[PDB]
Amino acid sequence: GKKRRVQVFTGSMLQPLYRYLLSAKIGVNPLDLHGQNIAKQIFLKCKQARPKYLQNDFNATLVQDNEAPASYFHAKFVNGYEQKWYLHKSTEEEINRNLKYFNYQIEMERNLQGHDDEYEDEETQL
Amino acid sequence: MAEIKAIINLRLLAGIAKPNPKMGQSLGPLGINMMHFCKDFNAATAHIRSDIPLRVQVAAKVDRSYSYIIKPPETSWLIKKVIMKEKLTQYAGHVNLDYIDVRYVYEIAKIKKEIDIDFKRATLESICNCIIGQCNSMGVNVSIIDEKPKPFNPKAKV
Amino acid sequence: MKIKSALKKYCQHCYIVKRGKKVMIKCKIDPRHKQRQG
Amino acid sequence: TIVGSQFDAQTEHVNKLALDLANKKYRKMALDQAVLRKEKVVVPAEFRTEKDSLISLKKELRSPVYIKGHTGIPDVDLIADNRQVFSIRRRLQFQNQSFYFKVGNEEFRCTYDHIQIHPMEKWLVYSKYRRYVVGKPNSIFLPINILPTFQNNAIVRGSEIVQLLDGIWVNSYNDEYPHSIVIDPENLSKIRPLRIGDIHNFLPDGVEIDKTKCLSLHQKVIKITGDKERKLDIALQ
Amino acid sequence: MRFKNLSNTKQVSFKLRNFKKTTKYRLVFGNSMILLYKNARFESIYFELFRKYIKVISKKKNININYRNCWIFLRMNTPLTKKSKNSRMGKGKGALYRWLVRLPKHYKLLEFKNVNYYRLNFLTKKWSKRLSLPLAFVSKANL
Amino acid sequence: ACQDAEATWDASRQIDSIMENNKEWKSIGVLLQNRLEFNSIGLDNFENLLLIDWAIMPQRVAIM
Amino acid sequence: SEDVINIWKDRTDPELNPINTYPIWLSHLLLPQLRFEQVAEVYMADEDLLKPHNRDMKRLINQIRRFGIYEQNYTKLAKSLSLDFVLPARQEKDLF
Amino acid sequence: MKRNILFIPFNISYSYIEKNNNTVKFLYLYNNDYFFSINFNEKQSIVINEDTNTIVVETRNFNNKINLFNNEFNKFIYSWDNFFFNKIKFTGKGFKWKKKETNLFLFFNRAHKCFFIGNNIILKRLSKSKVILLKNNYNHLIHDSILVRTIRSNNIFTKRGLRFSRQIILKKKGKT
Amino acid sequence: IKSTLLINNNYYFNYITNGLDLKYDNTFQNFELNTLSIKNYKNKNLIISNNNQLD
RNA sequence: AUCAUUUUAAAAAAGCGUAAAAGCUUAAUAUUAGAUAAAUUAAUGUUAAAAAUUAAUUGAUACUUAAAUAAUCAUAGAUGAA
Ligand SMILES: [Mg+2]
Ligand SMILES: [Zn+2]
Repeated sequence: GKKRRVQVFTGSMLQPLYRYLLSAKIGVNPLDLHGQNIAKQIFLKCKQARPKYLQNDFNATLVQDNEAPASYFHAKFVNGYEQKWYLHKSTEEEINRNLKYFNYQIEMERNLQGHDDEYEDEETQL
Repeated sequence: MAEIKAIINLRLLAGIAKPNPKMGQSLGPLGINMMHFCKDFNAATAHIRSDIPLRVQVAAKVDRSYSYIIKPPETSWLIKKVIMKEKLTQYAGHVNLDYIDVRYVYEIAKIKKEIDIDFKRATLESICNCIIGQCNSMGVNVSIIDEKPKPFNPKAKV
Repeated sequence: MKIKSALKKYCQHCYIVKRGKKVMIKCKIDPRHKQRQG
Repeated sequence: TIVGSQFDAQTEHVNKLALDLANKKYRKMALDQAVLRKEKVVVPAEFRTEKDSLISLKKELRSPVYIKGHTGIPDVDLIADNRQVFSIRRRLQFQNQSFYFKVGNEEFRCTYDHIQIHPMEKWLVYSKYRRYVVGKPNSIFLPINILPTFQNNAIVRGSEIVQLLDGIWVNSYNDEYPHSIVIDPENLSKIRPLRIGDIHNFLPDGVEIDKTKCLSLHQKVIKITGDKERKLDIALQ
Repeated sequence: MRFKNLSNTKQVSFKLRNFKKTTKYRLVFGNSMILLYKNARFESIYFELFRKYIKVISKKKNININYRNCWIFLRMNTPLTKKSKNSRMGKGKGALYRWLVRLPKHYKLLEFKNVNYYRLNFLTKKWSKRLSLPLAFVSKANL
Repeated sequence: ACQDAEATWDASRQIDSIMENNKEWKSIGVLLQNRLEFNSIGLDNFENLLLIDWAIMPQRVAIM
Repeated sequence: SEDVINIWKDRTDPELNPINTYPIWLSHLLLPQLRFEQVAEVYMADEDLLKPHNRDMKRLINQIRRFGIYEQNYTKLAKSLSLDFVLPARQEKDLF
Repeated sequence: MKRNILFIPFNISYSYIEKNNNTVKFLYLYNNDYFFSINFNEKQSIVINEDTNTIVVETRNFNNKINLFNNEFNKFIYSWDNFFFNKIKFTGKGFKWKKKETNLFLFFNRAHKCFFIGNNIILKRLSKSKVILLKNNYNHLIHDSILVRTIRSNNIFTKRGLRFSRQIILKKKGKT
Repeated sequence: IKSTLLINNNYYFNYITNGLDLKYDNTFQNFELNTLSIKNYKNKNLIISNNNQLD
């Protein structure tokens, strides 16, 4: 047909979720039924996803811990932050806004240090 | 880096891989050394006759790295050898004139299975049925023949 | 902009917006696709 | 396919059920194209009046109905719901199936003849039918449906059957009449095609041909071509 | 007019100041058809614009059909005379510049035999938008 | 005379019941699968007339 | 080099043999691999002679997953194709 | 149904209260400094997780304004003991600035003065081609950040001029 | 019939994107070695086996 | 020409894209969570079964055929709403 000539760039507004992570540790009870599968999917998005938008030292794992109270998603960020989120009651959507509540701040911490943690504009167009 | 920038299909002679300028149009802008490349190709294909044209793929990467992979020759070329013709029908289905017998199909399928990575899961009926549909598109049929053919070296673009 | 009584969508990206009695089309790719109804 | 090949090889023997089943349906249909199913259908409805005009009904989503009668019989015109009418189409058997209409204690047989729809608006205008009575002639449409035969030698290879007529118009004089016609064209050839009189000779006693509608018994339905290679060799040479 | 001697004789016909007729449509030859839905003066260019697009449908390369697809029955009926510019009234009737077809309400313009249902609906909508007339498409399926 | 019945006829319909109410079937079945190694199948319908208790194929083998 | 299939310089040419020498599944190739379409006509007549082997069912199903996608992609074409252009036809193409 | 989600930060601690009559339902947020309450109709049902500090809402009333109710509620709480942030850049030859105590001096090929003066913001320079703004309200920020943008913005032909650090940029060929 | 008779169940699942990372090392994933009891009966990623280690 | 295979599924492709290549998206599809599938009519009195029920409607959702109703826009002249 016709050739586009206006190039709309959307690389700088790209904000993936697992990008400021250094590690991860899935925890599973075989007695959960809602807290197992939620952690199944996260472990894929940590490895099935793309490595550009992750750190270089990102290592995700999975362990079956019968001793735990509930299946968990432990995580560790760059600048020191560390948390755990049990999964017998939650959703995959309630988790992501927590990750934004960290990832939105680490920018406010690292930009002040001078670090450009942003992407080129030419990475993804519309 | 390890991310895949591009994939290219090629066609090469086994032991006469050489920096032909008619392959630098594809591998030139990617910064790949044709000389250092063709070395690792000819090294592997020393157990293969040099007259034969193969094909290869190249997952060219973002850092202009490469990882070459080898596949069997073109399935059509192999049949033109047995059939002793160079050019096949314009039409297909309507114009059916060529003939092979099964006893070579059972032998050229092993070629694909022994080498090609895609068919490692596959059986031989599966592979043999793949080419018959490729034969329907070409003017070819599968009919019993007692005789053998005599040698022929049909062309390839290289 | 160009006033088309009969509006029309050229590319899939074109979409409609209504500001009161006002109607128009806009595109995120080709800013020449946009229109108004008058 | 849906299971890996490595497991299918272990269960390649299982697929006899696949092919042994398709024997059953396609043979059953192929021999049941001819016969009306023995199942009574009924349509509750209401009489006509001069009050119920079209557009009055058509907001109520009812429909008019019309019946044409036969020798000595009067016509009948009725009212009914649209969704009854489309459901009557939605059977296989719509071209010929006998449908009743219960107004009260009365029942009126019929057949489908056709329907008219308002094309620009695309709602149902009327549903027209044809009366059926047992002891008197009655117009019906017997479609022709040709079976495949791998028993003839010319039909198998490079020849083409040609069905010039889709059906036949007849007159039936009895309760149960055949849905359609089924043919086994083995004995046919290029030399003789089938002709309507070859059908007229083979029908029940209650059926006759409506000569008012057809042209001549010497008319022909199924025609067979010659070979293709015998043309193709001559075409090139 | 008079059909006896078309080319030889000079022809005149009364304009018909209010002429309306409806003719009950029904298919005879084939399966699907197009039919008009309004009294109208059907020109010739209303046909010749979308004449090729029917051939691309009904006829195709390297395919032979014994039976017939299209049945047309259109013929001209109205001369449509007119006066010059600076001419007073009276002193006779005007002269010719065109010919047309006066069609009734329910007129089978076309009758088709096993032609693609999906394209004729795409055609007749575009047909009717150029012409701005109401036209319909009918098939034995929907009926 | 048997045409209509054979159309809908299937022997595999019995499976979901026998899988429940036959311990003789499973306990030896456990041995076939877990411990030792063959191309076991399980309930395999013999031309839509029987269902063999345990079988191996293509060898046309039966363990009833 | 008087070689018919030999890619490997080391190997020799596998020589022909009687057809009985080979596995059975070559025999299922010489027969005309039907569509699922003609195969029903076979079942309409119950021709005991022509009937599919077991492996035929998988290939027939892969005609059928692939024919459904042929219609869905046609119906879009028939409805959205400019009248200037042409459709592919669904009938035979008698040449000459 | 769309089941909207209410985030709560970690610094905040909350409670949920009802009558014995059960005809009234309301909720109470409480921090070291502030405190804030808001009710829920009889037609809004609610779910809570301490695991995530998130609350879920259904609405039998089918009011579409709730999607705005969220963003106010969410940002009004994160507006306590946290900033919002933004970053600005430029690329060009005869361009510069100078910074003196939340009073930014802009020189982008214009005859007139171009002072920017911030009432109750924070502005801290990280490089010649980069500056961050910080403030607790997001809506004043953009009005504060965009005034800088309107002096020069991205040319659609070259990415020369100012821009935000996260934005949709347009480009068009020119002088091949 | 296999799913009921299994004892030492070992639920597995993929984290594959595409085989390009494996094809371009001339590798691939085998299933002839340990032709397992089950592959993708309901969950089209799950695999079940007896072997506590499965490479 | 429209075959065939591997796949849980994936068109000798319904389209954009290339000097030709490459690259992008739909159809078809999976994992996880949320989540629609609700109301009925007519038949052989009671004996088959480690087992199997026909013809048919209305309605919620998506695809699809499409039409109708209602409002809004569809530029206006020359002494001044007109
Ligand atoms: Mg393909
Ligand atoms: Zn647009």
